[PDB]
Amino acid sequence: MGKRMVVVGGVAGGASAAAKAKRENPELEVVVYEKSGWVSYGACGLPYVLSGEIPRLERLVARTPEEFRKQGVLVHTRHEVVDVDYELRTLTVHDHAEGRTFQDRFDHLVLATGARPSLPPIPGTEQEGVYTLRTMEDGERLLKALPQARRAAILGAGYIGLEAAEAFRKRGLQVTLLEAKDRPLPHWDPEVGALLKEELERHGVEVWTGVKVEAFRGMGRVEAVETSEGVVPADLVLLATGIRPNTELAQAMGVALGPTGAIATDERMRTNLEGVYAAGDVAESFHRVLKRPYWLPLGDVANKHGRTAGSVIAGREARFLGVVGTAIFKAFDLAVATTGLSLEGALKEGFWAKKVFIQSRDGAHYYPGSGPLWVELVYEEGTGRLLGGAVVARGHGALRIDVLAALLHREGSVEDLLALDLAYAPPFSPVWDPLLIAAQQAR
Amino acid sequence: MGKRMVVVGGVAGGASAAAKAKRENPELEVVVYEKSGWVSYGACGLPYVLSGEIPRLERLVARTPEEFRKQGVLVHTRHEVVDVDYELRTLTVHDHAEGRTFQDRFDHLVLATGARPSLPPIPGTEQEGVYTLRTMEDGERLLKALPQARRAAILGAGYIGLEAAEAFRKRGLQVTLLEAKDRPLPHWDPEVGALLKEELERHGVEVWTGVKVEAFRGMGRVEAVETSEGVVPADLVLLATGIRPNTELAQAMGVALGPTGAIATDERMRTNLEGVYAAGDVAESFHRVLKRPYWLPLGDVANKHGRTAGSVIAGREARFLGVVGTAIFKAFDLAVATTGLSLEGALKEGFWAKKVFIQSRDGAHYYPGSGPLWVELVYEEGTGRLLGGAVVARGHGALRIDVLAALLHREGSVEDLLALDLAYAPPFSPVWDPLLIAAQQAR
Ligand SMILES: Cc1cc2nc3c(=O)[nH]c(=O)nc-3n(C[C@H](O)[C@H](O)[C@H](O)COP(=O)(O)OP(=O)(O)OC[C@H]3O[C@@H](n4cnc5c(N)ncnc54)[C@H](O)[C@@H]3O)c2cc1C
Ligand SMILES: Cc1cc2nc3c(=O)[nH]c(=O)nc-3n(C[C@H](O)[C@H](O)[C@H](O)COP(=O)(O)OP(=O)(O)OC[C@H]3O[C@@H](n4cnc5c(N)ncnc54)[C@H](O)[C@@H]3O)c2cc1C
Ligand SMILES: *SCCNC(=O)CCNC(=O)[C@H](O)C(C)(C)COP(=O)(O)OP(=O)(O)OC[C@H]1O[C@@H](n2cnc3c(N)ncnc32)[C@H](O)[C@@H]1OP(=O)(O)O
Ligand SMILES: *SCCNC(=O)CCNC(=O)[C@H](O)C(C)(C)COP(=O)(O)OP(=O)(O)OC[C@H]1O[C@@H](n2cnc3c(N)ncnc32)[C@H](O)[C@@H]1OP(=O)(O)O
Ligand SMILES: CC1=CC(=O)c2ccccc2C1=O
Ligand SMILES: CC1=CC(=O)c2ccccc2C1=O
Repeated sequence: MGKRMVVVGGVAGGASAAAKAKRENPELEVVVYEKSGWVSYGACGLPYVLSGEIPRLERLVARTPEEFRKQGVLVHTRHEVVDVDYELRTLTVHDHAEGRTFQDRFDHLVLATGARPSLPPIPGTEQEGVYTLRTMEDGERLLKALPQARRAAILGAGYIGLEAAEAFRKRGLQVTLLEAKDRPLPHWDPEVGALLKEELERHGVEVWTGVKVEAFRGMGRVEAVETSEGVVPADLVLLATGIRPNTELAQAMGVALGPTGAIATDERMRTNLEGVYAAGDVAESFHRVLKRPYWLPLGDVANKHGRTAGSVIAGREARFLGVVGTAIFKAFDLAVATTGLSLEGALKEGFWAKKVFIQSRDGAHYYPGSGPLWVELVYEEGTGRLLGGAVVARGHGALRIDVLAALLHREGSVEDLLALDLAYAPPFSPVWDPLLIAAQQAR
Repeated sequence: MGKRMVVVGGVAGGASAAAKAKRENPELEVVVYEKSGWVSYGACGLPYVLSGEIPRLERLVARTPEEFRKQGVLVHTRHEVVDVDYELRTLTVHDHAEGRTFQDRFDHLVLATGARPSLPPIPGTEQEGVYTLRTMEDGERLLKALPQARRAAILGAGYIGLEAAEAFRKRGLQVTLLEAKDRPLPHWDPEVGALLKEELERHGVEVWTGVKVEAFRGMGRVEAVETSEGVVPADLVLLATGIRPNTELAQAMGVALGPTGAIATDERMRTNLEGVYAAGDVAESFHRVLKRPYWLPLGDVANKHGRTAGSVIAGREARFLGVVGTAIFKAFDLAVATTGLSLEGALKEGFWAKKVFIQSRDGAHYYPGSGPLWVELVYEEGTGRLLGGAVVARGHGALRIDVLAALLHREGSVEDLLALDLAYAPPFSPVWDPLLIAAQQAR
């Protein structure tokens, strides 16, 4: 028809959804209500702004509320949707401006409220040089504190967090990372974690492994971090201890949560309620190797979510077919790419799973400047089915991970990876592509 | 058993076979006869040595006749097998050393004699500044001529040749490329070729298109290149006008040629004669999009051919499943990768084929130093079947082509491409990988 789409949250799933919806069916009244007062910005670039590589923080926005308006889309920042009157039956949508508070109705609802820092229960968190990195505001805050170094503490060695320490080190602070688990990037096989310790340490970052963080010392300021392994002086600390999906609002209106705790969806991004979709980080995506719902709070998947809901509302045929887990991030001079399951995890799932980890180059043995390039392959013993792999490079690609993800997608195997006709030339690959050498091929 | 394997030609198909067979069954008597007096070197790197980027020419050999010996493998360079007494009945092998000339017998024969420059019929080629780039010796020659610039002409705008122009400009000569067809890289869709003219011109290479070269002017030296479009002063000229497989020896012995002119082989690399195999550039490979024999004189495929013959001979189970056409090469600040069919050629084959050519980036809009990145997609109208694609980057990878190859392998479609879970992060890719945007996705 010519109905009214309301998008709650407009960072990435939300923005995505609204832009595509309005493009595909211009007859729709498309409204976005955004709590944070910036909308359509890539958080994924925050470390690069902090580090100073990117001059001003506004350089992260993809579309401004102006451009949106100029394109049929009305966005309202610093608007919080407080209640939804659902089913029940759409009055729905009470929300709060600056000054006021009011009512709206919808015919289509997109929930794209995202996710918020999960905080470990530590005394002192509440204080003053303790920071989080997740929004534009966090950006501003952190960015103010940064000149005037002097010494930083990052709890958690996940992708953000490792990303963080680069940023920090580039700003001159002395940084020290505290992770609770035994390696950096604990969510993945230890080889990789190893490589990253080395590179962290190579660059001046101190890395405490297996640390229980007891509390943050300060009189409302902060200066310490007392830990089981001693006491780290620090005058800024960052919590990079994971996220959790913002589902409070969804549960108000009785939208069903899946096993992971994010909003349960179908291939159309629909929730359990007629006319209500979910998209981005408050959403479950379906994992194709695991063959079940799974949480994958990445930027690319938020965009896919959004675009499918939009498309579907706009009355196009569109379906989101699931994810396989592929991720990549940059810590210093390493580029770390994983996908699927790790061997650790392929085993939790009960496969009879072996891993292989090799180290090759990113160019012919003889070619100037050719780096190192490792690739892992996690596979099912009997069949040979791929289930996971990583590749790490210096390279602004490799990225070669994309192939694995490809093979993962349909249920490919090590035999298949072996058959592939890859690209060879002295600047970019040895004669046998790392992926190929890793295939069966060397133990 | 413990028979005798004779490898004619030991550049890459051959070397690969010898090393693999002797590793896999050390019982074998493995002998490699090689005409050129260098063996196991990478021709692929020659531009890099010509350019000065790589110091000495010997930096390109992968294994020395010494390391081979030390490993059970006896190589004899400067030895040319002049006849084979086959079937007939293996006396077989007459060949020529320094001084002498003798007999040998075989149980296993690998033909890996490769390819030679295909020479166009122009008067004055026979002369003195006219050079070819294929073997190490060509290396040496060219390497000698090169200081003492002054002005070069290259005939042909293929990969080598384009690669050659980079090389020559790097050594300071003024270079001017002559192609007969209308674009550089004429063997692909015109968008790519366009991209390359701009980049070669941007770097001081003059590119003549649609040129008929009439003769090379000189009194045994060379100084000109008379062409339809006028007269190019040149004191070194390079013929980069393609190659043709070295099959003379094989025909002698009554090995069947395929429709391409290369030696016809099966999935085990066996020729039509019992006990005789072929590897590398003298070999047809099976094109999996075209479903027929095809000729793909690349080095990564020679190694595949080589390893397969060797493994089969040594008595392991091995099969060569085919290629899909994947190629990559570097020309200045561009890295150009292709695969499958071009639209031009997908149409020659009679598919109802469309193309799509998009320009994206190699990293988020906002990320420092993010380059451009183009990608094309040649697909069948109905089905959505991928048939070909290209990608061009500055990047040391993207290399992203590897994905299309992957999809090309089983008969993957644009729908499949679209489902793929690719890696995102700001330094390496926009939030939609270029592959994905290109998928259906923008016209
Ligand atoms: C430092 C950092 C680095 C990252 N790097 C990468 C990377 O390299 N690669 C990658 O793929 N991903 C990366 N990500 C992840 C990425 O931020 C997310 O997965 C993505 O932005 C998804 O957005 P979304 O629209 O679901 O919601 P979110 O981005 O979580 O935002 C939703 C917004 O909606 C608002 N909202 C919440 N509740 C309400 C309510 N009740 N009413 C109205 N509005 C509300 C919130 O205030 C919030 O700011 C990174 C993230 C961070 C923080
Ligand atoms: C300048 C240049 C750049 C290149 N760049 C790339 C690239 O970027 N990527 C890529 O994949 N490929 C590239 N290649 C391709 C590559 O060189 C070949 O496809 C590869 O080396 C295959 O070798 P082969 O073993 O089949 O035989 P070849 O390498 O052609 O050599 C066979 C050798 O055996 C000898 N021989 C011939 N006849 C007889 C006989 N009757 N008796 C005894 N011995 C004999 C010959 O003298 C010859 O030197 C490039 C090639 C060149 C020349
Ligand atoms: S145009 C360029 C192509 N032609 C070239 O000349 C380039 C080099 N090619 C050659 O001349 C032949 O490939 C040679 C080197 C003569 C034959 O070499 P091998 O068959 O001996 O190959 P390798 O020794 O390189 O590898 C054989 C085994 O080594 C394993 N392997 C290689 N590299 C690694 C790394 N980085 N990590 C772990 N393992 C590695 C291969 O897996 C292979 O294993 P097998 O299963 O034992 O064959
Ligand atoms: S953590 C980072 C993820 N979140 C971000 O904020 C990153 C940016 N994302 C957004 O906020 C949303 O994606 C926005 C920008 C709000 C929604 O954007 P649109 O949905 O309008 O996206 P685009 O205009 O970028 O693309 C839409 C159509 O444009 C085509 N297209 C994109 N890029 C190219 C290039 N380089 N060449 C040709 N075409 C291109 C897409 O194909 C798309 O096609 P349709 O089929 O028309 O939708
Ligand atoms: C390990 C290794 C072995 C090679 O033979 C080789 C040949 C050509 C390019 C690169 C390589 C390489 O990295
Ligand atoms: C064209 C284009 C559009 C985006 O919305 C975008 C968003 C985040 C990173 C990169 C890009 C990009 O290159």
